This record gives sequence, C-alpha cells and structure tokens, in this order.
Amino acid sequence: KQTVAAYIAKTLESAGVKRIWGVTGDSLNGLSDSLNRMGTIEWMSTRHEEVAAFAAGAEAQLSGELAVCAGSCGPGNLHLINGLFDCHRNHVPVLAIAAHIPSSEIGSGYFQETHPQELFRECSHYCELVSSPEQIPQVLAIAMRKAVLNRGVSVVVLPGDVALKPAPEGATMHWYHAPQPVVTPEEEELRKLAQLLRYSSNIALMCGSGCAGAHKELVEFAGKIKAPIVHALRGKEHVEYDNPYDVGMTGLIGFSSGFHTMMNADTLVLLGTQFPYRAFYPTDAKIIQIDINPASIGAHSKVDMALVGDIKSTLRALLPLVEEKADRKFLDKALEDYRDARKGLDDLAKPSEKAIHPQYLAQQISHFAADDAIFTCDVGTPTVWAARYLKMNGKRRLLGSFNHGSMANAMPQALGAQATEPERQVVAMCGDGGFSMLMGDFLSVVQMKLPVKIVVFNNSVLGFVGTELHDTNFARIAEACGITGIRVEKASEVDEALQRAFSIDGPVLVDVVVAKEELAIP
Amino acid sequence: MKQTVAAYIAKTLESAGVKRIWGVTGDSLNGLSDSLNRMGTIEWMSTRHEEVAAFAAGAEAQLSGELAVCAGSCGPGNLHLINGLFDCHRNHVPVLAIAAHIPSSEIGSGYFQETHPQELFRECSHYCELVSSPEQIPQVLAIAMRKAVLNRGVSVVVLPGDVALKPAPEGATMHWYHAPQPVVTPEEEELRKLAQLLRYSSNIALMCGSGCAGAHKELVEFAGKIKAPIVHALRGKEHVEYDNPYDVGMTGLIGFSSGFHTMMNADTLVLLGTQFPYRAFYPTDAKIIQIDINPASIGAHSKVDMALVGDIKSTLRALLPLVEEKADRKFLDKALEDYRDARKGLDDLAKPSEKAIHPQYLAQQISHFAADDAIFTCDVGTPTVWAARYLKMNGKRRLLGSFNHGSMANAMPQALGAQATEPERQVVAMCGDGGFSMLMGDFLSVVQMKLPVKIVVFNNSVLGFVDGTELHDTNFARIAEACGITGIRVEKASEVDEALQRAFSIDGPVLVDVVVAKEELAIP
Amino acid sequence: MKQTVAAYIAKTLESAGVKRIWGVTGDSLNGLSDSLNRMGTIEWMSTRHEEVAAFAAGAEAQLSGELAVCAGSCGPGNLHLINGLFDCHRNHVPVLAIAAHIPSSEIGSGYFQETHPQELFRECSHYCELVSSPEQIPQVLAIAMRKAVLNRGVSVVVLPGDVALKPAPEGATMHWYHAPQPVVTPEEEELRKLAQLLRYSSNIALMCGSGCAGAHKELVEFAGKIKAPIVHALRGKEHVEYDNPYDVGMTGLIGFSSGFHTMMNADTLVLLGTQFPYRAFYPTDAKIIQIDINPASIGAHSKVDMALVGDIKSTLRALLPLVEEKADRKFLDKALEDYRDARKGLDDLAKPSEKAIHPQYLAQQISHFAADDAIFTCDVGTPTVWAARYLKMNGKRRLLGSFNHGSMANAMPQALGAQATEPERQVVAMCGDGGFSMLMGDFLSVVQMKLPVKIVVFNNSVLGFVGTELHDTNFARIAEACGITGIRVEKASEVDEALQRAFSIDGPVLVDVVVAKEELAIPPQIK
Ligand SMILES: Cc1cc2nc3c(=O)[nH]c(=O)nc-3n(C[C@H](O)[C@H](O)[C@H](O)COP(=O)(O)OP(=O)(O)OC[C@H]3O[C@@H](n4cnc5c(N)ncnc54)[C@H](O)[C@@H]3O)c2cc1C
Ligand SMILES: Cc1cc2nc3c(=O)[nH]c(=O)nc-3n(C[C@H](O)[C@H](O)[C@H](O)COP(=O)(O)OP(=O)(O)OC[C@H]3O[C@@H](n4cnc5c(N)ncnc54)[C@H](O)[C@@H]3O)c2cc1C
Ligand SMILES: Cc1cc2nc3c(=O)[nH]c(=O)nc-3n(C[C@H](O)[C@H](O)[C@H](O)COP(=O)(O)OP(=O)(O)OC[C@H]3O[C@@H](n4cnc5c(N)ncnc54)[C@H](O)[C@@H]3O)c2cc1C
Ligand SMILES: Cc1ncc(C[n+]2csc(CCOP(=O)(O)OP(=O)(O)O)c2C)c(N)n1
Ligand SMILES: Cc1ncc(C[n+]2csc(CCOP(=O)(O)OP(=O)(O)O)c2C)c(N)n1
Ligand SMILES: Cc1ncc(C[n+]2csc(CCOP(=O)(O)OP(=O)(O)O)c2C)c(N)n1
Ligand SMILES: [Mg+2]
Ligand SMILES: [Mg+2]
Ligand SMILES: [Mg+2]
Repeated sequence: KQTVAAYIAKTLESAGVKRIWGVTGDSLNGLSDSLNRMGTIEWMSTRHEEVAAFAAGAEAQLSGELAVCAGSCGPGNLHLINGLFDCHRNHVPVLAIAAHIPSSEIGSGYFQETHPQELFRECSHYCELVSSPEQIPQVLAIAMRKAVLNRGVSVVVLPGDVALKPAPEGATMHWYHAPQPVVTPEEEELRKLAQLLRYSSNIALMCGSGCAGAHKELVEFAGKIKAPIVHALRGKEHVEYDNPYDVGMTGLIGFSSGFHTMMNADTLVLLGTQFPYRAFYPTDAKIIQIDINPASIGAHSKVDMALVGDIKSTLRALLPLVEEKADRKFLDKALEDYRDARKGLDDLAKPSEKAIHPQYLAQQISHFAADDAIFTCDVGTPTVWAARYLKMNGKRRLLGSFNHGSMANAMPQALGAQATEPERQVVAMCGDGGFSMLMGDFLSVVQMKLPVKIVVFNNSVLGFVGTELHDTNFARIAEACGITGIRVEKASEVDEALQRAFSIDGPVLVDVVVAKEELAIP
Repeated sequence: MKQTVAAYIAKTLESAGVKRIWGVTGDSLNGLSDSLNRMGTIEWMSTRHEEVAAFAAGAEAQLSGELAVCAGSCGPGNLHLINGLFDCHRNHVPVLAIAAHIPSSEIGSGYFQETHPQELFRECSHYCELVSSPEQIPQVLAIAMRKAVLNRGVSVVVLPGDVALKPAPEGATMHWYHAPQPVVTPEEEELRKLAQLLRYSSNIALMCGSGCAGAHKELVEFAGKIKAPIVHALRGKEHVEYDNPYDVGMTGLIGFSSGFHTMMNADTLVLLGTQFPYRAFYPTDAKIIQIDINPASIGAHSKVDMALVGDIKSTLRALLPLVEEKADRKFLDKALEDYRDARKGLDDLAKPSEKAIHPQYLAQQISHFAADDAIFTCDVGTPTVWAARYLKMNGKRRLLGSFNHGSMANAMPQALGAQATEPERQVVAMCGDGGFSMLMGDFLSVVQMKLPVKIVVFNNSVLGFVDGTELHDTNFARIAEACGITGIRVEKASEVDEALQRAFSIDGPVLVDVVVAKEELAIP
Repeated sequence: MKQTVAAYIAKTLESAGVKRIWGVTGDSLNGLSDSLNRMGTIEWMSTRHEEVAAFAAGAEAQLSGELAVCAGSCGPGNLHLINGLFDCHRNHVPVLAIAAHIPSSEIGSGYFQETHPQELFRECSHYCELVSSPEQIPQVLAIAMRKAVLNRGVSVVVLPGDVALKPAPEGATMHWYHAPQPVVTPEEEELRKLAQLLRYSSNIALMCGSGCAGAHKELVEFAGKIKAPIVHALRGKEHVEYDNPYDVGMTGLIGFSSGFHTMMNADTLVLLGTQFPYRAFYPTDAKIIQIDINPASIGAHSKVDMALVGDIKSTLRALLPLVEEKADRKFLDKALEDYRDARKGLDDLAKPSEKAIHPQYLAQQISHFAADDAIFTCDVGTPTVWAARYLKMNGKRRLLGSFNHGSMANAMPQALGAQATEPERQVVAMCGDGGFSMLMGDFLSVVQMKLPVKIVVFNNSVLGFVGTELHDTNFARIAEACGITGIRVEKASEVDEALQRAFSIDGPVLVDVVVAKEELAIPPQIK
C-alpha cells in the first residue's frame, strides 16, 4: 500500500537515480511527500524549471545514467520545455515528471490548465498522461526504458490527484538494468565496405559523438587507410586528443584544414555524426555513413553506402578485413594544412594592451583549468572559442547546447555537472547574454554550494551573428549575491584572475571585458 | 537534366525497388502521375477508397519484406489513408505514404480541402514532414525511406501539389543503397547471466511473437534444450506453430485452455519478440524475462525481472551454447497433455451438421482444401478467432490480419495487396459480413485489377464479435454475380466441401457466401 | 441520481432534443448502447462504415438546424469518423462525436487498438477532450454541446469504455437550456460609415454566401436599393438563387461568364457571409467590404478595405434605413444582360441527343421532375458542377454537398442522413460512379434503414473531375442484387421516364445513367 507517486519514486530509486531537479508546487505534493519519507533521492531546487531541465541533461551526459526533472502543473512543467529540447537533442537519458491539474478539472479551462502530453511530443520519444493508477507500471516502465536505451527524453504527465491514489498492489518496483546490445553490420556488408575502401582514394573521416568509446579503433582505422579525421563539434571531446590524424573542424566555426580536407576528399566516411551544415559536405565524393540510428542516415548528405552499426564494434569487425594502404599524400597534405591553421588560431590568442581578445581568454582557461575539468559553453561566441581553443585529453569534458542551439545553457549545465561530480572542477564559459538570460539561477550556485567557476565573456553584446547590451558589471553582481567576483579589464590581469578563481575553495565569477572579434581566420 | 520534385521521388523509389503505388488520383497528384506515366516502371494501383490502398500496401510490405508505397490526394484523399496507415504502422511493415497537399500558397487560409496532414499522421508514423521547399526533398525522402525500412513502420511525406511540380535540386542523387538490418545481440555478460538464471529456474514457458520470425530452428532447439513449452501470440502463429513439438497454442480470450494454463502456471516466463497486450493473462508469481529489439516493448504489458535487447535469431544462437541441457520435463509433458485435450475440444466443434453451419467447421475445411502455400487474411471479428484456432500453418502459408490495430474490414483489402504482390499464389480472404460490407466498394477492385482472390464470407448476418449488432440479411453471392465475379451461396454444411473446392479451382476471383451460425467463444 | 457516465451523457442529449445517434457499435461502446437500450428514446442508426455515420449526422444537423450526434468504437471505430467530421466541421453544422476509447488503464502501453483520438480530432473540431475521470463529464459535455451548437461545428468527447461504466457525479444535472444565437450587429457608427461609403461608390456587386441564410428579404431589398447585381458562392446558392431578380450566377471554375465578369468588373465589392476561397476570382482594382460573424473569415481570401462583424439579417435591417436609394443602374443592367447570355449557353448544353447522354441534360431533367421541396445531395466531382449550374432552387428545396472539405463520396451518405431526418420528403442523391463506389457498402444501409433515397449515378465510368479510368460498371444490376430497384439508362430518350418512375416508386431506387465527358467552358452568346 503506497501512492502512485511513491511507486514512481521507489522505482527511480531502484534504477539508481540520485536526485530530481525542479521547483515545487501543490501539484507535486504526492511526489515531495514520497521523497521526504524515502530520504534517498535528493530534491534539487532551482530558480527556474528551465534550469532544472538543462541541469538534469548535464547530469545524464556526465554519468551516462538516467536523470530526472520535475515541474508543477501548467507553467511549472511548461518551464522545462526548452531544457528538455536540449536534453533530447543531446541524446541523454532524462525522465521528466510533469505534474498536471486535478484530473476532474481537465477540459474545463481550469486554473493553470495546459496539455503537457501534447506539448512535449516533439522533445521526447515517449510522452503520456497517467489518468489511472493502473497505468503507472506500464507507462513508467516504457518511459524509463526508452529514455535509457533510446537515449533521450521521456515524459510522464501526472495529475496531482492521481499521484495521491493507491498504486496497483502487484506492481513491482525493482529495475533490471539492461545495457545497450552489441550492434554490428552483417558480415557481407563489412566485406563490401572493405572492398570499397580498397579501391577508394583521398579518404577523410568525419567523426561525431557516436565515436565515443571507440578512440582506439578510430585512430587505428585512420592510420591503416591513411585518412585524416575531421570531427563534428560534439565529437571534439571524444576524438581530438592522442590523435595524429585529427585535422580540426569545418562549419563556420571550424577552420581551414577541416574545411579543405572535407571539401577535397574523394571518399568521405561519416562515423557517428549528425553534422548538419549541408553545404560543407563535398559535392562529388563517395559518401559512406555508419550510424546506429536509421534517422541519421542521409539526413544532411547523399549516401552512397549506408551501414547500421555501433562505431566501436563495427570498426573492430572491419579492421581485420581492411588492407593497409601505403598512399598517404592526402593525409600528409591535410596535416600540413592543419599546422598552418593552428598557427593562425594561435596568433589570434595573444595578450594586448588594447582589449582582451576572447581567444586569448579561452586559451588561458584551457591552460590553467584542471587536467580533468568539465567545461560548459554558452551558445554564442563562447562556443566558437571553446571549439577552437579548449585542449581535450580524454578526461576533460565539454558540454553545450550544440544541437538545440539555445542561449544561456552554460551555467545551468555547469550546475548539473558540479552536483554530479562534486570533487571535479567545472568551468562555465558564459556569454553576458546567456548568463543574464537565466541569471536567477546564479543564486542556485550559492544555495546548492556548488563551486562552479563562471567566466563571463563580457562583450556587452549579443555578439554571435549591432544589438547592444548595457555595460554590466557581473563581478559586482556576484559580490552582492555573496559569491567572489573578479573584474578583469586588462589582458595582463587574466592569468592571475583565472588562477585565483580556480584556487578559491568555492564558486567564483570572473567578469572579463572582451573585444568584439570576427569568425574567419586570415 | 531538369526534373520535378515528384519525378525525383518516383526515380528514387524506383531505385529502391518499389514496384507499385496504391491510391486514388486527384489534381494535387498531377506531378506524381505525370512522372509515373513518363517512367513506365512503377505501376499505379487504383483502389475505390484510399483506406484500402493503405491496407493493401501494408499487406504487400508484410509479404515482400520490402518498402511499399501508397498515396492520396489533398485533404480528404490522403485523409482516407489514415486507418490503413495505423494498421501498417502497428504491423511494423515498411510503408511510405505520399500525402499530396493543397497549393502551398493557400495554406493557413481555410482553403478548399485544407487539412494539416503533417499533424494528423504523427501517431501512425515514425516520420512525418511537410515539403515546403524543393530543397528539402533529398533529406526528407532519405530519412523517410530509411526509417520506414529499418525502423519497420510508416513514414509520411506531405507534398503540396505546386511544390511537386517545381524543379528538384540539381545535385540530388536518386540511387538508393539498400542497408540490411544490423546484427543485434546482447553483451556476452548478459547472456551468461541469462544462462545462469535459466540453470536455476523451473517450469519455464516461452511466450513467442512475430519477433521469432526467421528463428524457428533456434527457437525449437532452445525449447527442447530447457524443456519449455511454447505458447505463441497471434502474430507469432505463422512463424512458430508448425514443425514444433513444444507448441501448446495461445492464451487470451481467443486462445485455449492449454495456452491459458501453461502461461498461468509457469514459474519462469521468457517473452521472445512479443507485444502480447492482454495484461491479465500473464502469470502473477513468476520470474519474467523479456528479449526484444525494441526498448519500447520491454515491460509494456508485464513486469520484467530481466530484460535483454537483442534480435531473437542472433540472441538464441549466442545463448544456446551457454545453456545447459535440463533433464526435468514434467512441466512440458503436462502442457503437452493439456494441449492434446484442448485440440480435441477444438475439433469437436468443427463438425458438419444439418442444423446450421458451424463457422469452425467452415474454417477447418478452408484449411484442409486451401493450397500448401496459401496466403490467408482474416477480418477482425469471429474470422480472427477461427483463423487462430483452425488454420494449420507450415512455414509456407501466411496469415495477415489487423491484429494490433484491430480494425474491421481489413481482410479483403489485405487480400488485394497480397494477390498483387504474389500473382501466382492462392489468396483466401476470411471476411465478416460486417467487414466485407464496410469497404465493399473495393470488391470492384478485385475485378478491375483481375486479382483471383478467394473471398469466403462468414455470413452470420451480424456484427458477431460485438442494439446495433443485427445486419439485414444479405446475399453476397448475388452481389458478386452482379459485379461479374462468380458467387456461391452456401447454406447446408454438406455443400461446404464442394463449394470450397470449386472456388479454389476456378481460374478467377470467387466469393463464397456461407451462412454460419452464431457461436460461443469459450469451449467446453 | 445513481447512473453511469454513459447514461448521464445519453440523458443530457435526450434533454437537448437529440433524436438519433449514428455509428457502428463495439465493446468500447457498451455503456452507451446499454443506456440507449434502457432509455428507448434516442434511436441508434447503424451504418456500414463510421465515415458514413459522420456524413449522415452532418446532413441531419444541416437540415434540422439542431445538434446531431455520431459515435465510434475505440481505435479504428472512431478513427473512421474523421473524414466525415472534417466535412461537418467545415460545413459549420452542430455535431457531437462520441469517440469511445480503450480502457484507461491500458493507455500509453501500446495496447490493442490504441490511438489518441483527443489529438487526432483537434483540427476538425473546436472542442476535443479526453474524459479520464467521471467528475469531468458535466463540464466537458456542457462545453462540448454548447460550442457545437453556438459556434456551429464539431465537438469531440473521448470516452474510455471503463470510464463510461463508472458512476456519474451524483449532483450533476441533465436538463439542457437551449440558448439561441444572440443578435449581432455592428456599432451604429460603423453602419453610418458603411452607408456613407456606399453613397460614394459605383458599380457595386454583392458576393453572397450561406451567411445570408434567413436574410433573403433584406438581401434582395438591399441589392435593389443600391442597384447591385448579386453573385453567390456555391453554399449560398440554396439561400440566394430564387425570387431574386438581382442574381447573376456564380464565379470560380464551375461558375459562369455573368458571375465571372460581374465580379471581375465591379469597382466596389461587398462580401456578405461568404468564405468563397478562390483568390484569383476577386477583382484586383476594387474597394472590398466584408461583413461576417466570424473574425476568421475576414480577409481570408481577399484584401479588405472595410470590415464589419455582424449577422447579415440584423446588419442589413439596421443598414437599410441609412442607405440612400441609387438611381444609376447601368452596372446592374449590364450584369443582367450578361446573365441572360450565360443561361442561354447553359441551356444549349442540356439537350437530348442520340449520341450520348449529356450529364447537363440529365441534371436539368432531375431538376424538372424532382419534388418542389426535394432535398438534393451531390458528390464532389462533375455532379457538383451540374448541381450548381442546373438545379433550380426556390426557398424550399435544399442542396447539400462537401463543398468546403471537398470529399468524394459524400452524396449518398448525406442523402442517408437527410432521408432519416425528413422521412416524408423526397431526397435525390446525385452521385459519381467513383463517389458511389468509394463508400458503396452503405448502399446496404438504404435497404436496412428503409430510407427511400433516389440515387442517380452519373456513370461516366471515370474519375471525371480530376489513372482516372474505372472499369465499366452496371450499378443498376448491383442495386437489383441488393434488393433495391435499379434502372439502367443509356439513351437520352429514356431519361424522362426513368426519373419519373424512380420518383414515383414507393421505395429507394438507383438510376444508373451512362453519361458523356464534358467541359466547364460555355461558348459566348452573340455580341
Ligand atoms: C553557435 C554554434 C555554431 C556551431 N557551428 C558548428 C560548426 O561550425 N561546425 C561543427 O562541427 N559544429 C557546429 N555546431 C555544432 C553542430 O550544430 C552540431 O551540434 C554538431 O556539429 C554535431 O556533432 P555530432 O555529429 O557529434 O552530433 P551528435 O548530435 O552528437 O551526433 C551523434 C550521432 O552519432 C550517432 N551515434 C550515437 N552513438 C552511436 C554509436 N554508438 N555508434 C554509431 N553511431 C552512434 C547518432 O545516431 C548521431 O547520428 C555549432 C553549434 C553552435 C551552438
Ligand atoms: C479480435 C481479436 C482478438 C484477439 N485476441 C487475441 C488473443 O486472445 N490472444 C492473442 O495472442 N492475440 C489476440 N489478438 C491479437 C493481439 O492483439 C496481438 O495482435 C498479438 O497478441 C501480438 O502478437 P505479437 O506479440 O507477435 O505482436 P507483434 O506486434 O508482431 O510483436 C512483435 C514484437 O517483436 C519485436 N521484434 C520484432 N523483430 C524482432 C527481432 N528480429 N528480434 C527480436 N524482437 C523482435 C517487436 O519489437 C515487438 O515487440 C487478437 C486480435 C484480434 C483482432
Ligand atoms: C468540385 C468543387 C468545385 C467547386 N468550385 C466552386 C466554384 O467554382 N465556385 C464556387 O462558388 N464554389 C465552388 N466550390 C465550393 C467552394 O469550395 C466553397 O465551399 C464555396 O464557394 C463557399 O461558399 P460560402 O461562402 O457560402 O461558404 P460557407 O463555408 O457556407 O461560408 C459561410 C460564411 O458566412 C459566415 N456566416 C455564417 N453565418 C453568418 C451570419 N448569420 N451572418 C454573417 N455571416 C455568417 C461564416 O462565418 C462564413 O464566412 C466548389 C466545390 C467543389 C466540391
Ligand atoms: C534563447 C535564444 N535566443 C536567441 C538566440 C539567437 N542567438 C544566438 S547567439 C546569440 C547571442 C548570444 O549572446 P551572448 O550570450 O552574450 O554570447 P556572445 O555571442 O555575445 O558571446 C543570440 C541572440 C538563441 N540561440 N537562443
Ligand atoms: C472499424 C471498426 N468498427 C468497429 C469495431 C468494433 N467491432 C469489432 S468486431 C465487430 C463486429 C464484426 O462484424 P463482422 O465483420 O461481421 O465479423 P463477425 O460478425 O463475424 O464477428 C465490431 C463492430 C472495430 N474493431 N473496427
Ligand atoms: C476522398 C477523395 N479522394 C480523391 C479526391 C480527388 N478527386 C476529386 S474529384 C475526383 C473524381 C470523382 O469521381 P466521380 O465520383 O466518379 O465523379 P466524376 O467522375 O463525375 O467527376 C477525385 C478522384 C477527393 N476530392 N476526395
Ligand atoms: Mg555577449
Ligand atoms: Mg458477421
Ligand atoms: Mg465519374
């Protein structure tokens, strides 16, 4: 004998969830009451539910495990929506509990009435209203299983009255963790691919986050066929380290070596990528794509050969079939292009008496941040600088809103990262627009005591792609909130400001006045 | 080489091997019709109601294992597809629907025939998008086709008639690379855990669904190794219920005692590739193990103590060598004995009589006289019960229905698709009188398309599965004759054998209108 | 009152005056069937396809002016209603759809027959909600019924079969108060402005749609006062094209020259209760004034220089005394002359011949021999063209079609609803061969319900309006096999007697008329 809400909480507990992110409301009484009497799952109270969703997404990204957020009826859960798009687009396992108005009032135009079970369809792969307690075991099981195994958001919509009703007595709360299966293409398909590669030249690999966990195989594959690698942004943390074949990125924020290697390839292998910018794929090259998701195949380019498979096990099965190629002209030219490009990048990142080049600031962040720091970066120029200047190493992490493309993601994600890894350094590279767009949750940094290092790229503008922001002193604002604030205006002050911020035993905001820059590198 | 968006679509489908498109025309489909006529390779199959086009395409996809296509004109045209598309999607068969749409310039104004197909079809598809711009078509079509084929379901492309007539992007490619399913099998560690669990479990039953298609050999070997009786969900019947000494029937209301009891009494239950939806028929204190390729199926209709994601064939192949042979066969032997009793009860109901024709007799005789490799379709209603209980399967015969979506009137439309896909093969539609008359207009398609379907109407002059249950008494044989198809009216049990034999021999379509009694479901 | 949710619904409908519910049963409808049986007042009308139940309910609501109801079982059952509900909603007729739903405990699990009707029906309704809890039903049903009747369109109530069987709330009331439409008239200032504008406008035409229903007298008086020819949109035909010396026909592709030119050449155009959707047929150079009760109609298919919200009857009554009589009638006289030419062209196409039966001859003869108060329905396709051009209206006859939603196969199903609603009245369905065969199963409903519909099939063995070839079918033979009289007509000389026979027979009849391919154009009259 327990409530529907208790059944949910116990089942989550069994699946190993550690916390739920949200803001309360009366519609969530059943859930709050369960959490209080359970005393194991921790409630993380944010100032805006949007931030709860972002934070849960960051937690799921880092842990590889189901994360949970919740919102009260109407406006409460509606506030989650932009953060849930980010979670879903980032392919991270997140369950959203959307509390709903009393079921008796549905359809009458009631106080706070919305229809969450319709609103959230696009940003989830499962979304249903629990009208009856008898639904909860099936609805919760499918929701959790899809969130974890399909890697995305599931939404359970729970009227507050239904939450307080008795759960079905025979229902079980134990959760069996089923890992991903091994997914690899048919042997014949691998043989066909190997044969194709045998007779292809000037091959480049475009690698995305689907290569996570396959570093060793990827590097061995590139070396075997002599293929330079370019990586999509979400592949950066997984691909751009211990990798003599990596030659950068394309797209507008990429650089010349990535751009040319991609354009000039005669054969292109897309490995676990969704890189969306169609005009950056070459016009006449064979294109081969390997992905676990049929929906990704052909999404942003023609495809001459498609294979469904997980990158790690596909490459393991493929490697022994692939003959080593001696011809390395294309690779050598790409590497030479890369050397030139990096040098161009580096020339932009120097100290000056004029104004602080944000690329200098980003470079120094990378230089002084921990060996295993977790970085988040706001959509806007901070994404450009992170892409171009953060050095990855297989331990560091980079989170952003790279697919959904939302401003204001950095600090909220940092919040989730820091709570998930309390001992780890977390550095939020924020825009002034981004930081102020969800500024209220700066107070969460204090309230939750999460030592997040916030660095604001204060260009007092909405700089990426004019439209001015009033000269704001964020350091002063931090101090007023009870967090250490450091105002940086001279390039010579940068090094010491970052070192101080990182050493302080607590959260810090470094407010750096930076120059407006350009995207292209001459 | 300039070409229209519609031509680009048609060429791409041609390259993917599509042979026909099912629909009814309209002006909003001019682009498409024009290019099908120019191309002269994909055949246009014109039905009387677009709902039937969708059912038929689903039957084609079910039988061929390959992408099938249907189309509808703007507004009401494509809207007519919807019930059939639910059936396709629920049956997990690869179908592309081209929904022609009003001219894009009139969208949002309350125009003649305005609907929003890109919203309507969300639920019965895994991909559904409006093509506003010619520049979309290569990506939209690629994703639509790839998802339909590999995710096994319906994709919808909504195409305003004016956009269809615009130039396709010049660099777009129309060649289609056929990517087969991957091999999907659980990690080794998980298989060893399962093997260990089975080693310490007793009284194991297997509940097998259509996910076992292609895995017959492994399934039977597995059951024999651990001594587990098999019960099958309805959509597993054609794949599981033959050359199988472990099979003990079905549960659910249309199942029977042996299936019922074996399921209820098991201490360990292994769900293999099944979505069997009737929650109260799963046992209450059993360990439940479920193997499925689709995370959404896991735990959908029962608790799950151990879940594994994997394809049945490849999972059982990897699992078998890890599983120790069990000597204890009491549970299996008792299930088999139950089964012997149940099958005798079933047989007692299927006898000729002077009173009235027992539909179960009729079904039994259909099974007896139909070809070794006949394709059967059956209407939702009593014909589904009789098919389930009396059609003998053998690894060549096929059974199609609307088993998940549960729509009346599916049998003849599916038969239409089956017959066109396999022109040399015998196709037998087991129809209800409600079902047949609900989409009766496409009976004319049987003549127009010259598809020798054998239609057998279970004429109980009622909506018998379930006020408004009485249908005015109707002679469907007479209606057939008036349409130019042979009609045989059967009212005495003694006439059944010869009526079926004549129908099956006739070189053309035939409707056999059999007056059958009302029957109870339970069996004494 | 101890009763179930379904019983509460049935009693409330009974109190609102509903006489019948159209549908096909299913187990998910047990609660409702149960209640209807026990009540014995509302009649269940069983069709062969639920799509037909929806069309038929729409026809009933169109003719009676009152709430009509249809129902469907869970999943495929109610899903089958959808195309007919689009027609109802687009025709602005009050219809409640009861969509039975799977047991609420199975929702979200991928259950047998699972759909989400509360999402599917959003576009073709102005109210659509799931009843999860018995406590909802009084509010949900009250809003559903009120919106259907007063907003004139479809409301959908989605009702899981288990919830249907639960107790209704004990204090709920089942009595229904009928609230009529309010009087809606523009503010006096706006009428004054309009009158002033008309005073200084010339060459004025009126484009009149079904919003003019009930305003014939005022409309004709208004046109005469300012000397404005009237053209009518198709759905205005039955309301406007009779006892009207100002009416000069229709535009659009199926309209004719006089309508076309009057519309194109006007310097001032007044849209009265119309949604005429074909944008290119509005004049490019004229002042446009639109009066409508629905803000969503204003400017939907043309620019608008002056807009007024009001009901046509009230608005014209308040406007007339403000409007000065105009002496200048050149524009009107020219339109009337154009009209005389156009009707003559129309008439020349409607002659008997030994070659083949011109469908326009067939339509003309239907109009000539049908009752003076017949109800006509016509399939989307050529029958709509012929009805538009050849049916003579008179203020008693009615014309139903699928004119906005534009669905094939509407004619016979609408005829079914019309005949049941008016059992003593002659109902003539002008069907296409495509239309008739597309929902042919419900031909059996004509027998089962014993509705004496007169079906006339324009058998051109093609999908003629717009892969169009249909195998030669003999529908008369099919009728006979179904137990209905069938008359096969192949010579023009046989038409007159075939129609007279069909209309006299005390029962339903199908007249299968082999007709020729035609064109929309009408050759000009001497100039
Ligand atoms: C302001 C801004 C500018 C940007 N500009 C650029 C730019 O110039 N260049 C750039 O590159 N990015 C840019 N982006 C980021 C860009 O939008 C995309 O987010 C990114 O390029 C996609 O990276 P990915 O392909 O790894 O994406 P993901 O979305 O992470 O794709 C993962 C892919 O791998 C597949 N996959 C996952 N797991 C496996 C597996 N085990 N085996 C096989 N396949 C698997 C998935 O199905 C999916 O297709 C920008 C972002 C922002 C905010
Ligand atoms: C009137 C009527 C009465 C009915 N009553 C009954 C009844 O009493 N009993 C009954 O059993 N049915 C009954 N049904 C049918 C029932 O509703 C379901 O259709 C049926 O039980 C489900 O069968 P299944 O599990 O094969 O379904 P499917 O939907 O075919 O299930 C397939 C499952 O296998 C998975 N899968 C697919 N491919 C693979 C693979 N390669 N490897 C691993 N997994 C895979 C899928 O993800 C899915 O979960 C009735 C139907 C009707 C119309
Ligand atoms: C094959 C085919 C071809 C067609 N071609 C043509 C054609 O060539 N020409 C043609 O005219 N039609 C044609 N149509 C029909 C056409 O599509 C439109 O449905 C029709 O023109 C609309 O007529 P209406 O304005 O009366 O429409 P309705 O939809 O009946 O619009 C009524 C309008 O009045 C408003 N209203 C209602 N009540 C009141 C009131 N009391 N006071 C004020 N306003 C009120 C409503 O809000 C609405 O704006 C065709 C149909 C078909 C099937
Ligand atoms: C919520 C949201 N609003 C608007 C945009 C459009 N947009 C993208 S980048 C950007 C500028 C971001 O400003 P800031 O955070 O200050 O970053 P900057 O580029 O200035 O460094 C805007 C307005 C967006 N991506 N998301
Ligand atoms: C489109 C549709 N309408 C209604 C139902 C509910 N229903 C299920 S079986 C049935 C009666 C079936 O009639 P018939 O085709 O004659 O089969 P039988 O009478 O032999 O059971 C009905 C009305 C349904 N499943 N699908
Ligand atoms: C359900 C539906 N499908 C398709 C269309 C497109 N369409 C419009 S008219 C027509 C021809 C109708 O054929 P028929 O009923 O025989 O009429 P006619 O031949 O007299 O034009 C078609 C197929 C439609 N409007 N509605
Ligand atoms: Mg900025
Ligand atoms: Mg029957
Ligand atoms: Mg025709």
